[PDB]
Amino acid sequence: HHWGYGKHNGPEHWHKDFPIAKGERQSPVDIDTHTAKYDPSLKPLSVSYDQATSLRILNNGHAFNVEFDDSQDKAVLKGGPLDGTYRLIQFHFHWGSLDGQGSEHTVDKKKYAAELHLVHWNTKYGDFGKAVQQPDGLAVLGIFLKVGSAKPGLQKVVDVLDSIKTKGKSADFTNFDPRGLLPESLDYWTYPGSLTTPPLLECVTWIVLKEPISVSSEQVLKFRKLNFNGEGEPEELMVDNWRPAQPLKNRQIKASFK
Ligand SMILES: NS(=O)(=O)NCc1csc2ccccc12
Ligand SMILES: [Zn+2]
Repeated sequence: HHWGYGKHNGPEHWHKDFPIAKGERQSPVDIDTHTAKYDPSLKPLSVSYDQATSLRILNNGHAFNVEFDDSQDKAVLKGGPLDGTYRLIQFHFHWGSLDGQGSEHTVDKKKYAAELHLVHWNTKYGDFGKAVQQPDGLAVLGIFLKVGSAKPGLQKVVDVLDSIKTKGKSADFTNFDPRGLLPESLDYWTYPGSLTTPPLLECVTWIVLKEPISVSSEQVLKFRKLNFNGEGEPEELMVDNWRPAQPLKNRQIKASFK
């Protein structure tokens, strides 16, 4: 009986095994655009994914992860609210059963069809495991997805999902360039938060881009063909794998733009 997104093991149940679920800096949160304040101390955001090396894609029973080789200083995120260099380790998405829902963060309560999370760990900590024991160990770049025109840079991901339909399946996935998933603008909101899935560790500096990327209905429909279950088990479509907005508590969301 482990965590998931169903009625009996979903978000409202996680606190039992992970008490920090009711913590002081949980994610995601609703981004009240009028309450967010422009911050002049933020440095320009720098996303350097030119040397990124993807290795494989995996269905972990919650979402699918595109993992990268982070043994060297390649794909890195720095600047903005970040001090130092954060290295890309993997990315995944959260999506809904319908286009009207799916994202984790919301903007003035508006839910997008999906949300992309590019996960990075602070290199000052040596590795991902050590980073998640720190208050500033991680940086997650979140990007909203809306349904409209297709996103060319996403098709390669969409086309390999058939090979990892069920929990536990993985497939080689080299030479994928994550630059093809970024919107034109890097304007963003930032705040201190947590991982949105158990263990819900509060080690994240969130950077959520204001501009969403457009993906086609056909592309997101394929996300919804994935399974939460493993091979040979009853089919439970992988949809609505998002956690709802959590209490902002003692936090301020800062904007990189005016
Ligand atoms: N949705 S999320 O990125 O906030 N958390 C998802 C996640 C990324 S790396 C990692 C490692 C262990 C458990 C969960 C996770
Ligand atoms: Zn996520």
